[PDB]
Amino acid sequence: ALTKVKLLAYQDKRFENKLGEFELPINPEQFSQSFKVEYNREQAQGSQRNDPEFKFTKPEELKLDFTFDGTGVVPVNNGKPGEFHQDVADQVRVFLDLVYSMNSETHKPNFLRLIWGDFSFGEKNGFDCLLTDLQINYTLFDQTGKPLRAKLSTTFTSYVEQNRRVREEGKQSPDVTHQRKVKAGDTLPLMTHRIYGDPAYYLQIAKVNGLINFRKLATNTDLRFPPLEKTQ
Amino acid sequence: ALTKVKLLAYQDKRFENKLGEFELPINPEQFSQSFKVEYNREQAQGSQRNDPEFKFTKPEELKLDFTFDGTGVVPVNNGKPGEFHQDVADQVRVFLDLVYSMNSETHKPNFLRLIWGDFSFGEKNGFDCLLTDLQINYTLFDQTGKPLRAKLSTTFTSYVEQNRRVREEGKQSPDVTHQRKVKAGDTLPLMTHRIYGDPAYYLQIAKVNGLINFRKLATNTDLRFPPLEKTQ
Amino acid sequence: KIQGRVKTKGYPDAKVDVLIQLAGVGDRFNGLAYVSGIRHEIVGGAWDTHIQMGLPPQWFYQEVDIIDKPAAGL
Amino acid sequence: IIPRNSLYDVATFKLLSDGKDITNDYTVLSITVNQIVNRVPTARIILRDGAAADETFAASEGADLVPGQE
Amino acid sequence: IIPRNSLYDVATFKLLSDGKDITNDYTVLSITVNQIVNRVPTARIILRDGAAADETFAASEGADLVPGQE
Amino acid sequence: PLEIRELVIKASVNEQSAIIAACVEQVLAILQEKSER
Amino acid sequence: PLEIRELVIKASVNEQSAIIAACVEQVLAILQEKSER
Amino acid sequence: PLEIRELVIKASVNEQSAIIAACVEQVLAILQEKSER
Repeated sequence: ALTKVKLLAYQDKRFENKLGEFELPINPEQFSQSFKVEYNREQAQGSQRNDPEFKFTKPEELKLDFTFDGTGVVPVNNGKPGEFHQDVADQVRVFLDLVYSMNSETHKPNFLRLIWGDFSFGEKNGFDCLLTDLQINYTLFDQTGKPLRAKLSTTFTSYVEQNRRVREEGKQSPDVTHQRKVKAGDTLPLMTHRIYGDPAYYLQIAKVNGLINFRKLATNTDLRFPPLEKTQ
Repeated sequence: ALTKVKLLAYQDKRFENKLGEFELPINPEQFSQSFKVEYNREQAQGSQRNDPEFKFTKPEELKLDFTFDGTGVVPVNNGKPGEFHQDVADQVRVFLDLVYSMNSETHKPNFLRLIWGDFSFGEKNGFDCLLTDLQINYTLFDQTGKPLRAKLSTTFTSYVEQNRRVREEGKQSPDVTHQRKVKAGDTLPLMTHRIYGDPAYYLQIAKVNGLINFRKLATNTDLRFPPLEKTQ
Repeated sequence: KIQGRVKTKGYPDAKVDVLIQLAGVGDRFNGLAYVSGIRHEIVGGAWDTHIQMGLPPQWFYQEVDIIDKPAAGL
Repeated sequence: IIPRNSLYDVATFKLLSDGKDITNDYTVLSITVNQIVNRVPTARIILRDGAAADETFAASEGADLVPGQE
Repeated sequence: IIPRNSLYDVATFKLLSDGKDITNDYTVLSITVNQIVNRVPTARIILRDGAAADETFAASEGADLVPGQE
Repeated sequence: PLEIRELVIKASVNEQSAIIAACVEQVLAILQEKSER
Repeated sequence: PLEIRELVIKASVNEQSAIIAACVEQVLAILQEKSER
Repeated sequence: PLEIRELVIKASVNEQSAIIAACVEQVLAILQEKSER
């Protein structure tokens, strides 16, 4: 069985209320995806080389090209004998209504999800996006004026909500509580350095856990490491 | 029967007072159409990815190329035997007078509509436009100086009136009144959420419809959902 | 009488309240000039200096507000 | 103008704070100095600082660049 | 900062003049509002207008945007 | 300018510096001239 | 501007003249408005 | 700037906005500093 690319159209920014779907009659030959990171590149005087600082990660980009053909030589994947694709205008109409026009209840275009069977973009099985660019070329016409072939080129950009973005960045910092078990070879200042980046806090940790002698630890003790105070 | 492309010239911005029409002697081989949407792309510092906001949709663009030929080998589609096209200057003259020159009563060029038989651009059968770019190349001449072949390239932009634009955007919002029928499985807070985006309004809705007990609804009741107050 | 400003490359021995000789600018500006101010700029490894010649003609009290307001502003 | 007996023309500077040389402890971007007659001398210093991943300004929290130092 | 229970993030505004809503009767380009302590509140509105072929300013000649209105 | 305190301070190290200087002499000349009778 | 003495003087003959004019109306509007109660 | 009334007002909708802002902080710093003893 041959699987086809599908575009799902949603109204909710949490992608829960599905409005519709469109299926491509011919799969694309290829597509491309683009990534980028942004750093600070200022440099000190008369210095050899540099160590740039991180600023942010930009949204990903997606490029796609495909074709509609209605001259009667491309079969329809429905199992009936003698069937071929013969209507371009209907497909252009439903496509433009689904991905391009304004929604009368939200006053903007719909949210899109791109899915191709078992394809994986990464840690997910779909691409959540919005349409930014589209071009159509009509290259073959009927004697009454109706088209027989159309070629489309599209550019999509990545979209993800605020609430969900801050949860994907599961920021772990000295802003949370840690717990560690003591094993053979462990010492308190080294554990403190490995959690806080500074051994100097060791005397505080011993007080939080009630340690009388902190230079000889037992090997089944579970130690708690509290967060740091918000402003010093 | 072979159908030909037609350009209709109007004086009214509502496209009611037709001034004239021009018919192409040779249909173009192809043409192209272009679309675009505009979003806000500002990002917070130290954040992975983003969720862009919608700004607006831009007018569509149309590109066309065609040819006039007068050497006597292209037949005229009028049914007479022995007839071929032999006059380029007359066609250039009527074309330029119809689509380019200033109108003496409006002080600007005319409004155009492009039609090709049964072709459909979308939800409509024509393209309403204005001319923005034109170039002509003369490549063959007679011994007296009169031309025998001309090639033309044109660029058009989309045009649509204010009154009509706001009606095409049939904005539905909590600015209007809604009506809903109660069916099996419905509850009042969920309906209120599905209309307003917030269940908290349910106690108001029950008062508008005179509901004594609003935790057990009947299944043929029609409920009214008023708009919200303009400023809070 | 004459006021002016000159930009040149880094000059470690620059000082104010001295004389310099200015030349190459015609009969009406050549001669000995009095230095009133200096700026040093070091940006990204480059070093240049600016030399200001002449004094402004206005009195000090005409440019600043050095007296309080009536009723002490109450 | 260039001093005599300069074998190389590399320009150098030094920034002391309470007697301690702190030139190579931070990233210095620009320095400007003004000496004008009948006015008070002025200087302006621009350093690179700040990091969004660490959520702090490390040289600001130090003890070398606080108001009141020589 | 974004209000809770916002299903879409389309930002909207409304401009009333003597109680009448005139938002969709003109082409609005920009709006700026300032609220500062010890000062009088201020607002500035920019609309698109003017046409050389008609030789007039149509929204200027109207009765909704003349000095003295609320 | 004829003064050293009217010069624009340069704060960047990685590269239009001659347009932020021409747009500063023009404003100061429009503003000084506005004070003479 | 509404005045003729607030216009920028043009000194060049060989060719961005519409950016040194927009960056002058903005400063004068930021500076005048700073004087009203 | 440290003030909200010293910010430049934006009047266009179709697209150099970060050069009309840098050429405004420079003028205000050259002009304020001119008033101290």
